[PDB]
This record gives sequence, structure tokens and C-alpha cells, in this order.
Amino acid sequence: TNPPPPETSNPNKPKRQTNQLQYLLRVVLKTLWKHQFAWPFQQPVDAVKLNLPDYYKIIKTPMDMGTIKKRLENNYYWNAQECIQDFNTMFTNCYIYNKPGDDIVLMAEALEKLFLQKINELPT
Ligand SMILES: Cc1nnc2n1-c1ccc(-c3ccc(N)nc3)cc1N(c1ccc(Cl)cc1)C[C@H]2C
Repeated sequence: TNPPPPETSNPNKPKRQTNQLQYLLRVVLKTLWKHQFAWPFQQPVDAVKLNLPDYYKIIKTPMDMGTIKKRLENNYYWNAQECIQDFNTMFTNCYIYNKPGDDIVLMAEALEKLFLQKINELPT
């Protein structure tokens, strides 16, 4: 089956607004969300719907842009590096589950390239 999604809000966690977290939501996430190849990555992988029974046998740290949006907008992250780590986890999952040169791998690679260009611009 599917696991519950990752945790996305917790009112016991301390909250802060930073320039870098603001950029990651308002600029980074937005540009990725509207990319041609964003659609597979906008919500948790639904392994039941897609008939991928081994997806969560292989991928033990799930992540998707939907979850990352929820974490940014709920002030779940304290450090910008947490969010960057989550985007990395998302791309890496796709590379782990799939194989070099698969269509979805090319799409993730191109998304990652745009994420890297956008992070280059992260404000201080
Ligand atoms: C992300 C990711 N990492 N691996 C996968 N995915 C993936 C997630 C969601 C979908 C998907 C597929 C159909 C649909 N209606 N909504 C979402 C397809 C995927 N996959 C996918 C998406 C696009 C293309 Cl062209 C091929 C495979 C394959 C699947 C194993």
C-alpha cells in the first residue's frame, strides 16, 4: 500500500520567516511547479493507483513538491538547508527507483538543473 505522507506542520516547532525560506517558496517552488515536467512530482507517488507495489519497498524516505510546498507554507523548516535537502531527496528517489536514461529520469534531471540554477540565486 502507501505510507502516510511526510509530516508537514507541527505547532510545537518554532517558526521564523527568513529571506532564504521566502525565496524558496515564492521563487523556487513556483518556477518548478509550473515546469513542463513538474506533474509527476507535485504529489506523493501513489503506488496503489500506479500499480507499483515495490515503490515503498525501495523508497524509504519519500518526498514530493506537494509536501515541500506544505512545509514551506506552514513554516515547518527552520533552516533553508532542510528544504534544499528535501528537493534533493525527491530527485534522488527518482534516480534510485528508475534506471539511467529512463524518460522520468531525464525529466527529473532537467528539473534538478533548474533547481540548481534557482538555488545559485538564493539571497543572503
Ligand atoms: C515521480 C516518479 N518517480 N518514479 C515514478 N514517478 C512517477 C510519479 C507519478 C506518476 C504519475 C503517472 C500518472 C498520473 N496520472 N499521475 C502521476 C508517474 C511517475 N512515473 C513516470 C512519470 C512520467 C513518465 Cl514520462 C514516466 C514515468 C514513473 C514512476 C515509477
